[PDB]
Amino acid sequence: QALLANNVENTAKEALHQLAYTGREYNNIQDQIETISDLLGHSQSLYDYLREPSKANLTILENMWSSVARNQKLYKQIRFLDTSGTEKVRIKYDFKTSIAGPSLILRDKSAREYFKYAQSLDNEQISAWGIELERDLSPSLRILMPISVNDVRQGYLVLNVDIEYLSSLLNYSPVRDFHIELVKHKGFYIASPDESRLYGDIIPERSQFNFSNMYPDIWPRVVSEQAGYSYSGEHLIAFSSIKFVSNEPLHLIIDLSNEQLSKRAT
Ligand SMILES: [Mg+2]
Repeated sequence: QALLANNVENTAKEALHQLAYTGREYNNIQDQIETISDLLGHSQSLYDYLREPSKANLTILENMWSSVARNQKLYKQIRFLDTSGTEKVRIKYDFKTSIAGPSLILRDKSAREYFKYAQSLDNEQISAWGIELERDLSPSLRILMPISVNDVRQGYLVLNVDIEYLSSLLNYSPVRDFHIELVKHKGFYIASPDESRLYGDIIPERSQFNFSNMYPDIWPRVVSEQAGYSYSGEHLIAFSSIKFVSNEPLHLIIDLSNEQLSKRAT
């Protein structure tokens, strides 16, 4: 188990360095997310609002959270729901135009599953809920944190991290020309140069786009090992798993076909 092919073994090696780097970047972003959650969780404006919910105390909150959105760029939406799950503050940011602002539409959401999940969470504990889409293509990871003042719960931070954004920010290495795809633990893709294979567990006509079923022999290593590669004699597949805000493993993949293994130089 180790020979080989020289040109192809070199490539994998480089592929693995790339996954080491980009993985580390992901770590940072996720730590950024938790950091921001705490600040947001402790922001003054929030406290002031929490005790005295005027429209003057709101306005300052909103203004504040909107500067965070417009400054951090990676949050599609930032929200406080009360202990009863009513959105009291709902900020949206759009990195295409880069305006952050308060919504006027507030909704009860104590129906939705993720809120109940939110429930079963310790004060100040940050976990991630699944991945969501928009229309009907724009996806977002959803992050949750129960918030309390003097171990007395008050409401819930909910974040929507823009995966389309991260993805175009982390997933292509121009020096090395490697696309890093993102594959969830369930086997479905949430990022790829190839758009048609995305979200097979949301879009039923994509359901065959699952790693366990596209690469039956490799999937198992990807699942149980922290990093490595494998050649199936059609594709070389290099992988390394990280933890991203949940502690659901997320698998970063570099995947090259035989044809692509035509690696020259410029
Ligand atoms: Mg880069």
